[PDB]
Amino acid sequence: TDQQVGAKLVQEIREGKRGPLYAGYFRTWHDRASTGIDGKQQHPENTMAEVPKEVDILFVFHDHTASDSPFWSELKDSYVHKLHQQGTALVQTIGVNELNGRTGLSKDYPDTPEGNKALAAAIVKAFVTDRGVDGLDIDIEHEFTNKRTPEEDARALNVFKEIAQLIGKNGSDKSKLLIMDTTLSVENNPIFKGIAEDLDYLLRQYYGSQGGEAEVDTINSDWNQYQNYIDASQFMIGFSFFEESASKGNLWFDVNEYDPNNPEKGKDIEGTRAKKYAEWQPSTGGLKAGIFSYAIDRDGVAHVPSTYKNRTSTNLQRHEVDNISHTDYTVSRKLKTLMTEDKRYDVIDQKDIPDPALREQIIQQVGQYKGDLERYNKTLVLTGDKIQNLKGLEKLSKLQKLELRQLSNVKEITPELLPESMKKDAELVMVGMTGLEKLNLSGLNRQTLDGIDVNSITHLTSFDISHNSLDLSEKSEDRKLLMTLMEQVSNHQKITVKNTAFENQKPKGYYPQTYDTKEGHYDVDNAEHDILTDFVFGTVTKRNTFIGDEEAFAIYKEGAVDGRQYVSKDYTYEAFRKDYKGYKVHLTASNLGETVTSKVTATTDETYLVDVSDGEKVVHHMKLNIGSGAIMMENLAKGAKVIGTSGDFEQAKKIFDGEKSDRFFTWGQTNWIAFDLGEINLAKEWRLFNAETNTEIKTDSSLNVAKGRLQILKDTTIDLEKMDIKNRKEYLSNDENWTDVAQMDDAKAIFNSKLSNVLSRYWRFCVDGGASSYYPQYTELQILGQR
Ligand SMILES: [Ca+2]
Repeated sequence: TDQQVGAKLVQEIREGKRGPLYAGYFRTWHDRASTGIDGKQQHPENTMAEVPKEVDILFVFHDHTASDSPFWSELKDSYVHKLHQQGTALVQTIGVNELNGRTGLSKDYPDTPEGNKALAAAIVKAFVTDRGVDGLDIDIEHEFTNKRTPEEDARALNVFKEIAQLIGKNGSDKSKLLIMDTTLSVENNPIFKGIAEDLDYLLRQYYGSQGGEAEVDTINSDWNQYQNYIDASQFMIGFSFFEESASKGNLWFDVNEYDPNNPEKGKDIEGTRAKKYAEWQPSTGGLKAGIFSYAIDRDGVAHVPSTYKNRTSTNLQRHEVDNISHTDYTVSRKLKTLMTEDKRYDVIDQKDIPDPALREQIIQQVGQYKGDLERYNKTLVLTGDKIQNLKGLEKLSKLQKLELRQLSNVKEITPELLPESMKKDAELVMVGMTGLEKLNLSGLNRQTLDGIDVNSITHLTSFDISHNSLDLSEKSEDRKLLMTLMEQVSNHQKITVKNTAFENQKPKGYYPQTYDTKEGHYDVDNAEHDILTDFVFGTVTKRNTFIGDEEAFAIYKEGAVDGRQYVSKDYTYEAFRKDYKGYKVHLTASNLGETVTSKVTATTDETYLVDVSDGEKVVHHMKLNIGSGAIMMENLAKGAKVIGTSGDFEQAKKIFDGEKSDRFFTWGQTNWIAFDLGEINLAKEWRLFNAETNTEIKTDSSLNVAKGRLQILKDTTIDLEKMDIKNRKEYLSNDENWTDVAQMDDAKAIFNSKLSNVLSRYWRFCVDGGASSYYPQYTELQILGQR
């Protein structure tokens, strides 16, 4: 039957037995069996039956064909049969709107777990099972007018995962393909991220130029992201043939332009983007799966000339290439043989990897093709007693982790059996290397000997870990492992500088993860001190060996093992040390005033809270005393209850929260807020954050308060819970009931001044005028003191 031929075909594609693929989108209304809603045939010139063997997968791209057209029968009972005989699979294409509630069967089903599971079944039955084809393809493009809701995308993904339980690799019916095609980068494609593991292929349309001098920038940029979700052998890129009467916005120039001097110019692939795409390969991961064309029915038609690039549906500029004509699929076949002749898809053979057991495990993990070797960039795990030689492993030059497990019969590890990425900090794990006799890692800039099981290298006769970046100082763990290596050599041979090389190390420097001083101190010497130089300084090696200054580095360079000095002679402190380029120091004085400076001048008793930042995070926090210090003040006002104001009562309370993300002003040049601190405590200073302090809206200094008065309630005995709202407000507005404690007369961003040990529970702040004509604003008010 052609259900068992279909299954056999799909299983040979999914397991990668056809090399590079070529696929095509056939527009149903350009098949001669297609009829419109009228019942009239649309175009007799072409047919899917004629699609050659070189096309590996044919995508049914449906539009204009009516549902009662003879085409659907011709597809199911004739076309699929003929194409299966030459090894070609049929895949049905549907848009994502059939999945998210906007079109077709998705309007008839609720957005619930059982509803979406019934929708999935109805889709697989209507678009795969009943059409006779071998798989489904979901089209997810950008929606220019009327974007998709997060609820529609969350639905499309849930339906997609239920389809993937029915068909595809992770489905009940493994005989069908499950494909996605898209125009969306990973960042903009939540459905892809959720459905990737269940995909056979991702077909990413790249019609027209994609930026840069090679016209392929967006392809490389996107593969850099896509590679974290799918394998290269699942990635296909697409070009478009020239659609008839295509307008501006749909003119890609992916094939050659019309030539009046050469009618066959359209089927010449030299110079075309189609050819560039056939040749393009990923930088990482592996080799791609192949390429596909849109509108394969237009294969070989020359593209409309560049001078037509501006035609619209309103501004017709019809050309001879707008005609419909029969195609012999010449461009398709040339591009397919161009890809199968690509000598990068030759299988890895004994010439590349001589050891058969090594070659089996590389092929299992890296892929089949010679071109997969220089691209693979993940992990390789080599095990067992059958591997004798590691020749050929230097071809995996982008490997990120090499893991050697129980390689009992491997006698040699040398830098020329190792990938190039071992020189740029790739991980290397070795366990149970009981047969290893030569261990040469020279010149690979290795920062650690971590992961090398030195205890099990029991047959070692020589090693060379010279010219690396190792810390071999007394307390370093790498010196302990160096020692074991030297003892394993001693069992078999007299130690020599040649057979235990470890000199010329150049260990790189790092920032310490912490700093010792939680509490610093200066005397009151009337001098400037640098907080960075005194407390937050120095560098560490990878094994956390501290070096404080240039002299400590000089002592480090003279470290030796058995009188053999291991650090390179011309390695300089400037090269090892960390400059502290981005570093800033955030100080909070005892009156809660904030400044950003590394320098302090020790003139009086004071306490700072210090927060050091590197430009991103806080790296250190300490307290610093000058002299006897000073007790850290509290903001008495924080959370003060507002008891009355000339402005809006709910705007007023936002000058007593934590933030500067708000503003209080009135319809005028003057206002007052009166507030209650709860209890009565002792107040030594006040601080006002003016208008230009504002964090939610950039405010210029013309809106600043210029004159103002902070005040306490004259009567200490007064109880104002007794008088009622109308009297209370009039009482709190009468200025003869308050005494000036502080007077502002300058429009500074932050205004601070001292009080004379004010003990009061009721307060009022009056704005008496602004910096300009505009209504003066301010964001936060602070009364500073104890308890
Ligand atoms: Ca505030």
